Amino acid sequence: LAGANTIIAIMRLFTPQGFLRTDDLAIAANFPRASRNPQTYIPYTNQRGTVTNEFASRFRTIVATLANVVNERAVQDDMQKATRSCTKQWLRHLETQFD
Amino acid sequence: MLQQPTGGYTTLEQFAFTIRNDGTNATPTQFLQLLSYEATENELVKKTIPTPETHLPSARNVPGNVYIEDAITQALFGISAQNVNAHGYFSRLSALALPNTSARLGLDGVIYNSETINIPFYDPAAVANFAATYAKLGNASTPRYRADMIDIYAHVGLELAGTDAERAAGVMPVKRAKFDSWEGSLISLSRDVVNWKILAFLIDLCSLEGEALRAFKTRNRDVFRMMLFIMSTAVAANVVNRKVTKRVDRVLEYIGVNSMRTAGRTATITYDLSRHEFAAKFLQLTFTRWNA
Amino acid sequence: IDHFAAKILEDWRQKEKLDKGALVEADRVIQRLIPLSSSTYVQRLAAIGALYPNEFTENVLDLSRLSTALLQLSDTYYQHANDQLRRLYRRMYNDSRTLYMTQRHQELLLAQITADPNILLYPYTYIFTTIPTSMNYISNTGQGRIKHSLT
Amino acid sequence: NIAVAHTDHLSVVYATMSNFMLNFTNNFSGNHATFKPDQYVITSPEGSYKPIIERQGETVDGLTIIDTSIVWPILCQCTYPLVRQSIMEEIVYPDPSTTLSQSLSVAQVLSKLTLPDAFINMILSGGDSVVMRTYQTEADDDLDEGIRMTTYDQYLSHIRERLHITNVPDPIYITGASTPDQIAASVQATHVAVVLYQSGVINGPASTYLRENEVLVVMPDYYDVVSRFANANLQMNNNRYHESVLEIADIFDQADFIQTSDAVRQLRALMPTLSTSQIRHAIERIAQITDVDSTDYGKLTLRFLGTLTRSLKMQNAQIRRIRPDGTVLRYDDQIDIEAFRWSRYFLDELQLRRLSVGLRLITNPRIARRFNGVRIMYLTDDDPDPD
Amino acid sequence: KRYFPENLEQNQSAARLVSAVKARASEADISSIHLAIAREVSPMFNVHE
Ligand SMILES: Nc1ncnc2c1ncn2[C@@H]1O[C@H](COP(=O)(O)OP(=O)(O)OP(=O)(O)O)[C@@H](O)[C@H]1O
Ligand SMILES: [Mg+2]
Repeated sequence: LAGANTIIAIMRLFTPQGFLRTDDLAIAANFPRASRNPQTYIPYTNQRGTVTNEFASRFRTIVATLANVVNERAVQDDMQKATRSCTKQWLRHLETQFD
Repeated sequence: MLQQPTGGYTTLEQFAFTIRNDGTNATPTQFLQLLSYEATENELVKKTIPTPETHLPSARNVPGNVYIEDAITQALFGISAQNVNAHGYFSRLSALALPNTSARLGLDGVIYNSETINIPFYDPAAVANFAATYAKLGNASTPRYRADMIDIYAHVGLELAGTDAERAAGVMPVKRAKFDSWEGSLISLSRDVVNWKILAFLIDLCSLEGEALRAFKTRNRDVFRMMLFIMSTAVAANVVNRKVTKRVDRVLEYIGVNSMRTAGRTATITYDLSRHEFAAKFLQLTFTRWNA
Repeated sequence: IDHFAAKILEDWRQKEKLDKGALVEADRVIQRLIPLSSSTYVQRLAAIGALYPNEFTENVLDLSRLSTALLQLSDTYYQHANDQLRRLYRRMYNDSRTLYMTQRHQELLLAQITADPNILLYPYTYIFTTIPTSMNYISNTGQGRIKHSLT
Repeated sequence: NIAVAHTDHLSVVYATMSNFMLNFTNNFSGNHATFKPDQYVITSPEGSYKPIIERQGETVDGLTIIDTSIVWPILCQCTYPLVRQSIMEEIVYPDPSTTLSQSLSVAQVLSKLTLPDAFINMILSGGDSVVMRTYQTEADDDLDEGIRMTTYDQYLSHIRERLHITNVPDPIYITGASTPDQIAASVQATHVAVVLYQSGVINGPASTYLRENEVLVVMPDYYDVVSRFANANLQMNNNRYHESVLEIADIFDQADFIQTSDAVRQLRALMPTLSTSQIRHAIERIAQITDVDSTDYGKLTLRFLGTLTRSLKMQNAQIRRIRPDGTVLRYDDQIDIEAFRWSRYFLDELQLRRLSVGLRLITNPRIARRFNGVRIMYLTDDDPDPD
Repeated sequence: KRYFPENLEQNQSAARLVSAVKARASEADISSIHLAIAREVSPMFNVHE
């Protein structure tokens, strides 16, 4: 959109990280299936590299974005000013749990 | 006593200077051929090098036979040397400066207080010419006599990277050296250079005169350039590698620019501040002899 | 930053007078400061400072917030339409420790070193030939609307 | 009456306490108007960073709250040896050793305390990797050959921050007007061989440059990618490509940033696929094996600290200042201390020098005695030779 | 549970944040978790809310 870029940006955080999979085995077995081309989304895939994980790293860019969002959140009260920075530390925690 | 040929001591096969490369004992010239230089926007112009001080530092009363070549080569190319000006045994070279001194400089690179048996040594006249200049390394730390450690590196660049036209001009673009590389190539290079018997080079450099000198200066240009190269890597701001289709090019930025860096790094030898002052002095003297 | 800026204004005014050929009682030939260690921004000020940009003489910059304009000026020169001025500014930015100066300044430094043989002056110094620019901007800070007569 | 005791006595105490070993930060500039502490963080490309200074709400047993009211006893109910003139206390000049030793002990603990983590993270330093497609631009190209490409997301998530650490200009965008020499200059300036696609069809000489030089184009997305290139050869095709991992060590090469020696490469080759959990388990094991020596003051400080280290990532972790605005700055050659430019995997110099020799032992054929593969065959063993 | 870093829960400035998290974070129960993973693949007939 012309001027709602931050909103579209944040909405992109919701985009699925998986892949659409045709139901090959169910088709071979001639299992009942209402769709002319059966398939289901798989929320995430196998980690391909030896160490890096695409899923975790995606959640990492997500919390980076969210920390930029929280950091730009103007507040008036001092306590709100605190909870902002605490919220940022907590995100930095969540990223490690997720990884 | 080793006789000095009509050429230098460097003409003798005993004093060959050769870095290891591709599994063989390569001459410095055939290493420097591997080098290639990307130009950058910056320019080096060479200022006149100040005349080295008249002073020869006192050779303090030292009973021992100082290992001088080891001290110098480790101060210039040594991987681990530091506080090189704390001991100050470089001054000892001025024991050799005097006419008819008892002291001898052995081929071993040791300054014996008196001639001793079964230790070959350089011709005393040659060493005297050599000491009359290089004893001044002994005052590399004293505040009055310190060399500039920034501008001098311009000469280094010109003497290394500089094309003959850039050398005639006295001004070249700051360059960025690169070469096909094996792991630990600069460490290994510097250690091949620490083992060089450079007092042979410096002694021929100070003793030879006339055409016999000039014939030396062409013959050993690449050697001097290898010493300059190791110092350059020692002072280079950064030393990266590049993947280049299953090959690697080591790349140092930048030739001729002393970054004054002192924090150690795996890629190359590092100068402590003392090694910087020393190397600056060494370059002052050596470039002074090289351009006369 | 504020210090370097005030000095750049002093050096530019002085050079602006020197280039008019007037005799000057300058207390020092290059009035501007040399960073020995500074951040990016001071290096930018050092660079446009040494350039002696035409834009100062035209009063194109506003001195009400001097350093700001100076920073902005560097931003143009960093990506300047002119190749020579761009590469010159870049080169000055990458060697901030060097003191860039015009040949005409340099001869004054020589006269100074001649009159006082043991005078100290900053040793790291490049001598660039200045790049001419033909664009004579009109300008006038200070109150008064312009009453154009359009052709 | 007390000003004499502060200025002429407390001041020398402050002046010596300033030189103590562990008092490492600058404390104050004397300008309330402008002072802010320098704000270092331990950033990693593949993790979230830790500020050193943080308002983390640990109170260190109440050390962080400040009772300003403390000035009242100072001005009004305390004696000082100088204040007391006329009796004469005679000033105390405490032995250095008692603090010095303490400092050493601490410095000696926290020195080796990180070693096992540092060693493993050195090994796996080149091991992070980006998925990349390799489209083939001509007939009879093996699937490894061809133009290489990665999504902008992968570049932003791995390659970019590592460029910021490596301290190089951001790689040039290619616009299809881009001459091969410009791409050449780009890779020369930022030593990693990477350029970002921006817009427009890319000319064929440039395509030959990107193919011959293994340059990694960073496509915004994989949508009709062949339209982006001038496929005059008509061999390159949207269905014709090969997905594969590309290790960070296979693009970066920097001696103190990312271990890239062939020995450690072989070690990574022998490794099972890993996870932060497995890596942490390895580190906990190496710690379990080397039970470090500790002076009694070191055991004391260790229990004071005194537990978890597990949270922070160390994949290519560096010390780098943040801006107060929150952005992580590049290493400034004229500000940040030189030691911060490359954490040397947080290993000591001698440890590196030895480490190289160890790589020489590891890569040696004689110790390479795990054998792979076998041959079932039904021969008689007439003349038994193992070889 | 692992919702907060040490020692953010103890911290008095974090109180509003911590109460926020605690108001969201449900106790784990195998049946409910399994139901979520299974709902992902099971057909829906009555529309979810
Ligand atoms: N005026 C300038 N002079 C020299 N280099 C510059 C200049 N502006 C930017 N750079 C280079 O770009 C980097 C800064 O990027 P960028 O310009 O996006 O942000 P900035 O520092 O705020 O500058 P600007 O205000 O021009 O945006 C610096 O590392 C510097 O090398
Ligand atoms: Mg003044």
